[PDB]
Amino acid sequence: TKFPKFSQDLAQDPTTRRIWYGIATAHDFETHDGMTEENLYQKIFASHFGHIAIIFLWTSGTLFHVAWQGNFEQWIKDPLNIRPIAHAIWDPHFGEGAVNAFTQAGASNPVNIAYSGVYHWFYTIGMTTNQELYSGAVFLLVLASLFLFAGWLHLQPKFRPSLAWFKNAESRLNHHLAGLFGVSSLAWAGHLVHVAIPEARGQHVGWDNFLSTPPHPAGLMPFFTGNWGVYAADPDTAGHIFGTSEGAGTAILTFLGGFHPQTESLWLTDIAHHHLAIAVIFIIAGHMYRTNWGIGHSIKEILNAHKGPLTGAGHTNLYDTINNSLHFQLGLALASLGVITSLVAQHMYSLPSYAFIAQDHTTQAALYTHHQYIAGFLMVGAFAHGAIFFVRDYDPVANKDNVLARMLEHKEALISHLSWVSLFLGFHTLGLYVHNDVVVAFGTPEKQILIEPVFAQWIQATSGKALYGFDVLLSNPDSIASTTGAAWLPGWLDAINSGTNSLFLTIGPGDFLVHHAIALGLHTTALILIKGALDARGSKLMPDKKDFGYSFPCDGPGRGGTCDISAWDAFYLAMFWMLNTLGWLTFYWHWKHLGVWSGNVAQFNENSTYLMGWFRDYLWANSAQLINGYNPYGVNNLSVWAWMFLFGHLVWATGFMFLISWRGYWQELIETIVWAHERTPLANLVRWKDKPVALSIVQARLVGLAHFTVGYVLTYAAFLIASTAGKFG
Amino acid sequence: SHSVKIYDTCIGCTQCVRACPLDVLEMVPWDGCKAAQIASSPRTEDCVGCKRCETACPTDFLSIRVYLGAETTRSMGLAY
Amino acid sequence: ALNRGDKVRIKRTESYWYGDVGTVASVEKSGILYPVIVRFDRVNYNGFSGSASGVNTNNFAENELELVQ
Amino acid sequence: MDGLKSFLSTAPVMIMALLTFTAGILIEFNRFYPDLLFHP
Amino acid sequence: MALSDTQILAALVVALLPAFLAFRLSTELYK
Amino acid sequence: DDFANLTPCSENPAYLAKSKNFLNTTNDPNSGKIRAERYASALCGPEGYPHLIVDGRFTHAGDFLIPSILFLYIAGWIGWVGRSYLIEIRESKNPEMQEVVINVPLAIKKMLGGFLWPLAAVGEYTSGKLVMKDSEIPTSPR
Amino acid sequence: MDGSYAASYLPWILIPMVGWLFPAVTMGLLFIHIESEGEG
Amino acid sequence: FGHLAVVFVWLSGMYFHGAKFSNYEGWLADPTHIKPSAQVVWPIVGQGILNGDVGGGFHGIQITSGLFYLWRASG
Amino acid sequence: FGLYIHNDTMRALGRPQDMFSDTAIQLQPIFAQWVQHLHTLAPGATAPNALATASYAFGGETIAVAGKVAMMPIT
Ligand code: CLA
Ligand code: CLA
Ligand code: CLA
Ligand code: CLA
Ligand SMILES: CCCCCCCCCCCCCCCC(=O)OC[C@H](COP(=O)(O)OC[C@@H](O)CO)OC(=O)CCCCCCCCCCCCCCC
Ligand SMILES: CC1=C(/C=C/C(C)=C/C=C/C(C)=C\C=C\C=C(C)\C=C\C=C(C)\C=C\C2=C[C@H](C)[C@H](O)CC2(C)C)C(C)(C)C[C@@H](O)C1
Ligand SMILES: CC1=C(/C=C/C(C)=C/C=C/C(C)=C/C=C/C=C(C)/C=C/C=C(C)/C=C/C2=C(C)CCCC2(C)C)C(C)(C)CCC1
Repeated sequence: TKFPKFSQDLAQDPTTRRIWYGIATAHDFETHDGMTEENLYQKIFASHFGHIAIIFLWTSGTLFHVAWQGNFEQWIKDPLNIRPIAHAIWDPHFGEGAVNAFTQAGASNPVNIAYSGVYHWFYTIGMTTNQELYSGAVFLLVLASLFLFAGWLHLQPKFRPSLAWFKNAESRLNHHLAGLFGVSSLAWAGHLVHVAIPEARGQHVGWDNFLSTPPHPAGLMPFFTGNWGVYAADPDTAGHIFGTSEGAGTAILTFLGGFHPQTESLWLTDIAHHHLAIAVIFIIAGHMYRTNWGIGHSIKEILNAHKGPLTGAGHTNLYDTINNSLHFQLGLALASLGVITSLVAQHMYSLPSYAFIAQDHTTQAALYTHHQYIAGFLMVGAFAHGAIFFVRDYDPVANKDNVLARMLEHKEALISHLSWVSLFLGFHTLGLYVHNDVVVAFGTPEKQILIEPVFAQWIQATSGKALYGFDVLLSNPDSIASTTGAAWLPGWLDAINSGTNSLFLTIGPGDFLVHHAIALGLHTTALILIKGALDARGSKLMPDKKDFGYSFPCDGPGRGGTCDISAWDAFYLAMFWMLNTLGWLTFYWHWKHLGVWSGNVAQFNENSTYLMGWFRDYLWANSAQLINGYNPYGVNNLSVWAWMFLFGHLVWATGFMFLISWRGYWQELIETIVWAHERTPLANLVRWKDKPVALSIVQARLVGLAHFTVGYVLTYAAFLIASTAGKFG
Repeated sequence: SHSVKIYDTCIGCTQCVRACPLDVLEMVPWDGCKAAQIASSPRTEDCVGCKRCETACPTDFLSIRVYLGAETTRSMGLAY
Repeated sequence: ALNRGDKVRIKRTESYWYGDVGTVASVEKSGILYPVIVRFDRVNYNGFSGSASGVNTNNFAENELELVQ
Repeated sequence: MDGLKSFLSTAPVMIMALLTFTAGILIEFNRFYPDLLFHP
Repeated sequence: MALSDTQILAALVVALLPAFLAFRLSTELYK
Repeated sequence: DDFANLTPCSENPAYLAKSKNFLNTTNDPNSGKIRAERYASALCGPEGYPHLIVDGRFTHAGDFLIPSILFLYIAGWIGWVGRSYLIEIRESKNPEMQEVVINVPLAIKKMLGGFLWPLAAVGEYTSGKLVMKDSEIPTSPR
Repeated sequence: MDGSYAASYLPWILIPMVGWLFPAVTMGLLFIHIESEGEG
Repeated sequence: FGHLAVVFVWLSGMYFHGAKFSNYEGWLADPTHIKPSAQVVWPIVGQGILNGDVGGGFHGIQITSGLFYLWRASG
Repeated sequence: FGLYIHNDTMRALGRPQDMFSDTAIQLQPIFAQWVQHLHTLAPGATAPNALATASYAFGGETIAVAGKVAMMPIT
């Protein structure tokens, strides 16, 4: 059999495992038959080109469908009432009830409602007509074409890069820091100054007349003379109406701080000075590493110099380890991307940038949940690929005595202390929750154990929150830090000291309990991942686990039984804990923000201290509108969300077949089915080509986890969207 | 097919040979142990990787190891 | 160099008793790769799933042990 | 009896005895002094 | 004002090009 | 002036309204009144329920610090007597057998000699018997 | 089904191709490829 | 024989707890107005709320095993 | 179970006339209905010396004690 050409062991398999494992190991280039380092790197480079092209095509499609079947040019005229439209609906299986229900947003056909918040983003960056959206879509199509051709070309034999070109860390860091980060952010600041701000002040600027009109009445003279303060003079007033000239300033780079009075978002001039300053900082940073002119630092010398007297070898030889290993780099990148994705969610739900996006609550909830789930996935992937590195790329003789090889020296202490902290969190957190539940159940809720989150309230006070009366730092109007005349202080203190926004929401005892529960979840998921990564090389039960690879089923029932012993099994276990922690996080966020938006903060303040309140006031209470999407009496626009809710509740359960039942039973059943097919007249004419077999053990775990995760995501997505849209949208 | 390897820690206890259900192992003369015999795996093309041989081995960790590889009709134990 | 009645520490690095202490049961004439026999109080993992015990003895070479006594 | 004393000293009997002793301590202290949220 | 059908057809014609380039890139990566 | 959003339950209208109906946990008919008079001295939220302060201040020491030491003494007692019994039973030619069949005389002897556990632990740490060297402990392959 | 967007006839043909024609064709070609013997 | 002894102990327990800690005589007068009840909870930590009102001035856990109807059917 | 899934989808799409319901495509358990009809007629002739049906679940009058229904026909 030809498929799979990249592996001969799988190509000679007569069963159906050949197809499954060919699909599974397709994009794992490091273990293909006869794979060289150079070819591996070049294939990776081309594939990365492909993913970039796919991303650009996806963005172009979003833009195109919004421009074609949306209501952008009517949404701009009333962002506070009109619902954004994602794409039209063409379902031949629809009935008349669904057609009448989904003809929403003042359309003339069945249509969806966008909850990705792209309308706010497009409005904020100055796109006011759908022709501009169409032009952007076509330009993105062209960009994707260019990137696909670039991948094809740099795959050609004479344009094929060398191995040393792929291992030039200094030049790559310099170019990507100064150019990819600094220059791109500088160009973005230029876009905001030259186009976005004038469009916010009711001036139409496009390609046809941007080269003529200067962004400021004094163009480029103060910048070179040194009179920069001119650009910050006469900012937009608090009576500014977005998109018009009513009460608008002429300043382009300001440090106004706080939020726009109307849009409840950050000032665009603040965005401009922010991205410009960031661009300057990145351009300075990009000139750090020497490439070929003598000037600059070399990473190897830096790492070998920073040796420690307590760590034996310090960061010795880490340059070679990181440069030779691709899994190390992928783990570092995934960890960083996950951390900054969680940061993006946290700092965007509280500091909205796009106009009128705070009012649209469903989109805010969706964005927070989406980017937080993505951050969790990336964080799991970082540890998974780090464990893969330990299995494959780690050298115990090149890294002798450095910090990396010293983790394995005190790995037992790491795992033991981490397990202790997880147990300590879990025991007492569950104890407090159950204590509150029982106490409230007996009709005496005044005996609840309610701890005030003192430290976080103190942090809020330090940032300038005067509600709690700590009067420390920015809350103290006499401290040095609050008397520096910083330009952002008045507006920032005005924004933080109003409960109308999510900026530093008021906290209470239930917030304390749920933050400590989230800490439990984080420490436990980290425990699973770290134990799997550190035990990847081997353990007492399997001292030679490295010789078995990364993903193997077990070692049989011998030595007491060794089910789920590979590091892949540690990843498979930690995925569940990631999902559970994300569930706790998003439930907390959603309930608190539902209370905030409705104004009934008292509900969360009271009933979040015991689990029955979570079960009743959040799960039972908010589900009423969702499950009534379709009724024996009729159907409304939430019908699709109810169907998807049940769809998730079904796929989640379906995953339990693979998670609970194991292989031998299904293999025996398949043997009986094979016998039945072979003995059936008129059915022996048709015979299989690959002998049917049951799914392998690792494949079974993966498939069950996939069904589980898809159901888990879909159920909560449907519930969140339906509840928030019915209640508010 | 799976690969069965016997390391130099075998004590010639013959447990692995008897535990093997598909007749892959064998006892051959040797000198490194008191029993003056060691285990060999001449018929690894018939091994299904059931790990009974390893379960029978009494030495510390395992003197006999089984690594699972390419799956054929024999090594998958198919009757159809 | 050892004999019966010696407490030794293991250095096999793959054994179950790496870092443990065991008693020297017996040794014999040369020609054998691992002559020394060491018996341990804590049994290892050996046995089928759900078994009630393991194995308390093993064979080690001379240079895999350190003498304590 | 020797066997009777040995059986009484086995792990489950002893842990049950200690658990019931501690449960009695807590039950009595909570009957006589209920609703102790803290030491004032 | 809304888009014109000629714009949609032109968009499809333009999108034809990245399809061909993607097919070429995939065939090159198959080798 | 900490906790400007918190007021004592004695001056909280919500607590004053809701404390007249406190239930009786035991058969004692005054336990509701005792609960009310004891909880009047705490800091209450807008919901009229007491809140605890654990920032370390001694004015609210009864909230966490006193029960903290109360728990710590008992937990140390239990751990120390368990460890001492295990250590003394190890060299009995059947420590595994005596782990399922408890040696009641020795168990009680260790139970009694366990109130001085902090001093004993401090002395043992200075004597080096509390911890073992990393070269004397079984370790798994790296 | 019909809509008021420009070129309303495009879904009428595009959706069936991406729903029936394209999946049928790609699964047929994939089944043919994954079963071609030899040239492993 | 042992399991028979255990079952007999359980049955005697049910009969005793219906004899002493139940309102069977009370329920027997107005069975359409008194809920069956044969479990009474000590008030210790507020579980005395479980001794709910089953009618006729008796406070205890309402039972659903149908023992009262069986006993009345037995005379 | 695909009957249930099909009904769910038909209701979701605003197609109640395509469902498997009593006001739609019907799946009448006519065999159990027939056996109920037979068991209701048993006191008449098939068991002449019986006064009433073995149970009112099969059919007949509605037996109610106090204000609550004790047993009524189960269609
Ligand atoms: C019998 C049930 C049924 C069916 C067949 C459909 C069918 C459809 N609905 Mg639909 N719908 C249903 C019930 C159903 N609906 C119900 C009960 C509701 C609730 C009222 C809705 C609500 C609804 C809405 C709100 C919308 C639709 C839309 C659509 C269309 C989307 C086209 C599409 O997805 O193509 C693309 C196909 C896919 C994305 C399927 C991919 C799935 C797999 C898992 C991914 C591929 C994995 C793997 C890599 C594949 C390998 C390659 C492969 C080729 C072999 C399609 C015609 C949409 C529409 O009109 O489109 C414009 C739309 O907006 N439906
Ligand atoms: C100035 C010159 C320059 C530039 C612009 C680039 C640019 C790039 N190189 Mg690169 N490279 C260079 C010189 C340069 N290189 C040199 C000299 C070498 C040899 C030493 C290399 C060797 C090299 C390799 C080996 C690879 C690249 C790759 C890449 C691409 C990474 C893909 C990506 O995520 O980008 C997009 C990234 C950004 C736009 C910025 C990251 C975003 C951060 C996290 C901040 C987030 C922004 C903001 C907060 C969010 C915006 C929100 C908004 C959407 C609303 C990128 C296009 C990779 C590739 O495959 O590309 C084809 C790759 O594998 N480069
Ligand atoms: C930048 C991203 C990135 C990159 C480039 C890689 C690269 C790689 N990973 Mg890695 N990984 C990542 C992120 C990444 N990973 C993350 C975030 C995680 C955490 C989940 C992992 C977890 C992980 C594991 C656990 C393993 C790898 C492995 C690998 C290697 C290739 C084998 C493979 O996964 O292909 C094959 C991939 C698949 C078969 C995935 C198919 C599953 C699909 C996408 C799910 C679709 C679900 C369903 C259809 C949705 C339909 C919805 C509809 C019904 C509504 C390769 C080095 C493997 C390895 O060890 O290589 C040596 C391996 O075992 N990775
Ligand atoms: C609600 C379900 C649930 C619960 C309570 C736990 C609890 C625990 N898991 Mg866990 N787990 C679960 C589901 C659950 N898991 C699932 C579905 C998976 C996916 C396979 C995992 C995968 C998993 C892994 C991979 C790991 C854990 C670990 C842990 C422990 C970490 C300590 C902790 O978080 O709290 C502290 C513990 C608790 C709150 C549980 C104790 C609860 C009782 C009430 C305490 C009192 C005992 C009780 C009185 C006994 C009465 C018995 C008698 C009536 C017969 C803990 C024992 C980690 C571990 O071992 O940590 C060291 C670990 O490595 N779990
Ligand atoms: C709502 C009902 C909830 C119960 C659902 C039933 C779950 C199915 C039952 C399990 C299979 C039954 C036979 C077990 C299967 C079997 O026999 O053993 C299987 C398993 C050991 O199996 P291995 O194959 O490892 O054993 C081989 C060894 O036996 C070598 O001889 O033993 C146990 O599961 C240990 C459980 C002991 C339990 C320890 C706690 C004792 C508590 C006793 C209190 C009991 C309740 C008291 C009365 C209330
Ligand atoms: C002695 C003993 C043992 C052994 C014990 C050992 C070996 C212990 C070893 C401990 C080590 C190695 C390290 C310990 C570190 C402890 C730290 C870091 C304590 C930190 C304390 C803090 C941060 C206090 C914080 C605040 C303090 C204050 C009360 C505030 O209001 C509240 C709050 C929470 C803010 C056992 C386990 C064997 C048996 C036991 O019974 C006894
Ligand atoms: C095993 C392994 C691995 C994995 C692991 C991981 C992935 C990890 C992660 C980790 C993580 C992920 C971490 C994180 C961290 C973080 C941090 C460390 C932070 C810090 C911060 C800070 C410090 C801050 C500060 C501040 C504040 C607070 C305020 C003000 C401002 C400032 C900034 C000052 C790797 C692959 C690597 C390699 C190989 C091996």
